[PDB]
Amino acid sequence: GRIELIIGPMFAGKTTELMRRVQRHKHAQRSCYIIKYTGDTTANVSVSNLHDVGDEWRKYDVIAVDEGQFFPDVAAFCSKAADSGKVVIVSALDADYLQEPFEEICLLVSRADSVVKLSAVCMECHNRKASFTYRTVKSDERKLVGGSDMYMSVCRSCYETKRN
Amino acid sequence: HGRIELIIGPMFAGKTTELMRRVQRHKHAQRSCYIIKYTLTANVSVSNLHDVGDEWRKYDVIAVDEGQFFPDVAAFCSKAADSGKVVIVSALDADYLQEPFEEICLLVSRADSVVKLSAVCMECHNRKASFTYRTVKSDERKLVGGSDMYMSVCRSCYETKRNM
Amino acid sequence: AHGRIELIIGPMFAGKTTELMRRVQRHKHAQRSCYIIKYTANVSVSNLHDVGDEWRKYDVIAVDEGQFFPDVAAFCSKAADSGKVVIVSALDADYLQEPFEEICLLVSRADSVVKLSAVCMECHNRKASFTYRTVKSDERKLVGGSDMYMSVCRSCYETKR
Amino acid sequence: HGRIELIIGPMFAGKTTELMRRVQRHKHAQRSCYIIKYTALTANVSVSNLHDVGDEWRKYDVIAVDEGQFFPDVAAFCSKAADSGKVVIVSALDADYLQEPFEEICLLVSRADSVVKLSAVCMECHNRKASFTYRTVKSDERKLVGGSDMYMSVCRSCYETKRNM
Ligand SMILES: CC1CN([C@H]2C[C@H](O)[C@@H](COP(=O)(O)O)O2)C(=O)NC1=O
Ligand SMILES: CC1CN([C@H]2C[C@H](O)[C@@H](COP(=O)(O)O)O2)C(=O)NC1=O
Ligand SMILES: CC1CN([C@H]2C[C@H](O)[C@@H](COP(=O)(O)O)O2)C(=O)NC1=O
Ligand SMILES: CC1CN([C@H]2C[C@H](O)[C@@H](COP(=O)(O)O)O2)C(=O)NC1=O
Ligand SMILES: [Zn+2]
Ligand SMILES: [Zn+2]
Ligand SMILES: [Zn+2]
Ligand SMILES: [Zn+2]
Repeated sequence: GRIELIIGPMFAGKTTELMRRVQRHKHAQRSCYIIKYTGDTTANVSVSNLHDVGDEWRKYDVIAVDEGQFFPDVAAFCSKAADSGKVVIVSALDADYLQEPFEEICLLVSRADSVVKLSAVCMECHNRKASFTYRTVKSDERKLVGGSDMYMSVCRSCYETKRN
Repeated sequence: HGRIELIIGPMFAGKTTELMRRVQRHKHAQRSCYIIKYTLTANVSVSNLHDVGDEWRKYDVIAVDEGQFFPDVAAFCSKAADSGKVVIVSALDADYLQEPFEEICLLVSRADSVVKLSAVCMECHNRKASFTYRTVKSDERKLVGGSDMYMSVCRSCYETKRNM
Repeated sequence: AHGRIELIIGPMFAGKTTELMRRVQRHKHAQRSCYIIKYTANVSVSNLHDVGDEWRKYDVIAVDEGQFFPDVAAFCSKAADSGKVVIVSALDADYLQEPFEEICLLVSRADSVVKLSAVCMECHNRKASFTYRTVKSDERKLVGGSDMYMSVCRSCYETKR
Repeated sequence: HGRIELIIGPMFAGKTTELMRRVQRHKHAQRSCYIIKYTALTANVSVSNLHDVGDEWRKYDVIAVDEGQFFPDVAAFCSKAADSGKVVIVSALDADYLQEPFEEICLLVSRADSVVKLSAVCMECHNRKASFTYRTVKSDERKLVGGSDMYMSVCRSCYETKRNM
């Protein structure tokens, strides 16, 4: 596509997939510009929103955005870039720890040529595919950067049990 | 082992065909399927999913066609999947203005599986199409019809056909 | 991911033919011409040589039940080299879990390969990637449906052996 | 609940990346993974054929085989492992530089629960998906280990044009 979107819960390998795709384009001598979030820990810039990238991205064939849920203007950015002929690849969570959608990523679903939702493996039961991220630490902050020390991926029934 | 599977994409992408392909697979394994449309294999047409009542509980698989028309689809699918049903939904992710059907987006975040199909561009005939363009003048977001009122188009065709 | 040769495989009752048709319908809707070949536009033949050159007038060529045609790889390659979108639905494996060599060859020549699954008709609980023959017969080709075959998961296939 | 998953496609399609993506998923769920290359615990081994791995693989939940086309006995190995309840994941070329199949990988297709054929991007025209590997050095050895110094991935028409010479 022109906008390709990779979603799924944490630990599903979304970033790995993003990089797999970028690497394919790099082997064909296509120029890739990789955008990461400031906060999150193959890169080009780290920013807190996509406005701050300015116009540098126009010099490249492929634009990759990692952790798309953190950028509040991601839909507009991707559309602008794709209209300028760029292949835009975005990796992002579709859902927060409360199973509520990141509205901006949803909007991207509707504008995307390609949408792939990856799965993880349930870290609780170890037996099923996992489509949900459960927060293991008490915090009401929606944006809380961290890894397996603060989150685990779970299947539907594990998510319910743990919520109780 | 309930689950939610979601099939999205623009019109003429064969979403309904895919829904039926999946249902047929379960039917061959003697699993009971209940098919809901917007007005054992059981069939019913309703205007909202509340109106289906509890009949669906007697079945292994629940299929919902044209999910964008049901305003309570997310809740329904979650209830059914929590009761152990395999729930399969076919739906438009985007309206004719490229805006998301908010309820289907919510379903993306709750789904075990998400597949976004493409159509073929009906304007240029040369590219994959991820968008639906309305060919008749009307501002009603809900307007039931086929190729007499809509065509599927690629990204650039959608832009050019919008400007004229 | 589509292409010039697209291949759809999997066991019986996986909906391969349905998927083939889904893809054909997409093209038809974009006013592309489609020629549909079945085993003994539309035509039924016993091998693809017998179709002659009629296929050249069409944008898309669809072959259903590809495992039955002994020359399918060559046909698909000729057609795809002539600019056709070639879509083939076929069993990858026979009832003894042995490959249909001509397909497995196509795999290597295909732009796109999708292996569909069925639902296990024995345990009713798991995805099925194998076809088990339920009637006694040693003919590798034996045309029929759920009266002669069922699709099964790996462990059911073993146990039923 | 053993299974065989097969990842195929031409060179530079990210097959090995995908293999590792899948392994990493299992690792995060504390499943043990044993990774076999050609010559929660993750074990690694390099061998020239799969007989040489012996029985160590039985201690693990997931078995991953990279570069499957190099192992002449891969089908039998995967089937044995999957029958013992292992999740077996294989990354391999389906086709050689002459577009001929690796027969053993084809056999695996027929035994696999899952088959995914990845594509690369055409390194010649830069404009299309690539499903074929073209060898850029003169050699008749079917096995010739190397990277972009000896191979490029190409689309169908580029493969044809390049072959004409
Ligand atoms: C589930 C999460 C995750 N996160 C964070 C944790 C990680 O830093 C990041 C997920 O990275 P990933 O897309 O899995 O490579 O987002 C939230 O801020 N809110 C949530 O509700
Ligand atoms: C693009 C559309 C389509 N529709 C309607 C027309 C069709 O009856 C139906 C699409 O059927 P489908 O989901 O493609 O099997 O949705 C809308 O109401 N609003 C839109 O914006
Ligand atoms: C499993 C089979 C099935 N068949 C036949 C039975 C059906 O006529 C056909 C099924 O193809 P389909 O799955 O519909 O595309 O193939 C064989 O000839 N040999 C086998 O080993
Ligand atoms: C196309 C090839 C490639 N090769 C080699 C080059 C690499 O070492 C390896 C492929 O790596 P890959 O499966 O992409 O991780 O196989 C052959 O020996 N013969 C062929 O015909
Ligand atoms: Zn679980
Ligand atoms: Zn177009
Ligand atoms: Zn079974
Ligand atoms: Zn090319």
